[PDB]
Amino acid sequence: IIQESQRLQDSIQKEVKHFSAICLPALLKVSTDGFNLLPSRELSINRMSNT
Amino acid sequence: QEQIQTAEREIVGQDLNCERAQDLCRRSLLLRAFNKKREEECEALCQSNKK
Amino acid sequence: HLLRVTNKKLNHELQSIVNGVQTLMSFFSTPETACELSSQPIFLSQLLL
Repeated sequence: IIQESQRLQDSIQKEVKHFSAICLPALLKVSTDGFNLLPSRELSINRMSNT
Repeated sequence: QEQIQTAEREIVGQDLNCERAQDLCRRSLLLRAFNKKREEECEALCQSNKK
Repeated sequence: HLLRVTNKKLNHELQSIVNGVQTLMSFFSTPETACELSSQPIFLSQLLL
């Protein structure tokens, strides 16, 4: 119980710190050929035009 | 035509500030959902501690 | 700030479970290894027949 309690110590503050560094648009997946989900940021239209 | 091109550059600069305000709103919604889910887990641990 | 309060509550409940279980286990320890405290036997298995 001491070992598993130490793993969970500051769990919320660890996840929030990692989440703060993420780019939300990189999570947004789109399917071109029905099977392959690519991040919308990897689409050439978005690489070239997205601010 | 120089005056027009200067004011066009100022309009494009404003569209960039609106997207930052929206990213903050999305992050704040996700972190509210996360806080609610962590309150439910904390309430479960509080019941285990009472036992 | 809400998440920082929830983190302190979660850490407090985690520490209370640790302290609660250590206190719970102190009732099961045999009197030979515990110092001079009046460890009056609680269980039938701790009594000398």
